[PDB]
Amino acid sequence: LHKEPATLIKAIDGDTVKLMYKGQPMTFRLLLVDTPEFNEKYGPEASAFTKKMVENAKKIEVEFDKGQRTDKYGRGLAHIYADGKMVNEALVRQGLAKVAYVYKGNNTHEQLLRKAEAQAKKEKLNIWS
Ligand SMILES: Cc1cn([C@H]2C[C@H](OP(=O)(O)O)[C@@H](COP(=O)(O)O)O2)c(=O)[nH]c1=O
Ligand SMILES: [Ca+2]
Repeated sequence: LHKEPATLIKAIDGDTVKLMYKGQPMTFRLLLVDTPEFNEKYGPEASAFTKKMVENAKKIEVEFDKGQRTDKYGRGLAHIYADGKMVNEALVRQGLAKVAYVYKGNNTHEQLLRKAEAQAKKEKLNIWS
């Protein structure tokens, strides 16, 4: 896999963000995770967490996996990095997302994220509390 540039347009929620990619506005849905909706328990904390991570970043990068790059809603499917740190993994590590939506072919970082989830669960963080 490889990282490509993007710039923030707007934070949306825990697991979606609007980025300019190849000079076009796109909504990205983070691979391999599920954050609670804003109206759900931990939804606001997830949203805030992703917001801070992407807004404070000097450098946003997107990393597509080997499979489909857009979902059925037209959302980009990617790993998103903020100054080198993967948002997807950071959410899981903090107990603010569950590993989820692991589809064959877009699962390169699955075991990395599962490892993070195990550690969040051990620590009884957030969702796992
Ligand atoms: C993360 C992800 C979601 N989706 C689709 C599956 C779900 O369809 P349904 O809308 O039919 O439930 C939806 C979940 O996204 P949200 O968690 O953002 O709602 O997004 C994919 O198709 N591929 C993916 O990799
Ligand atoms: Ca969600």
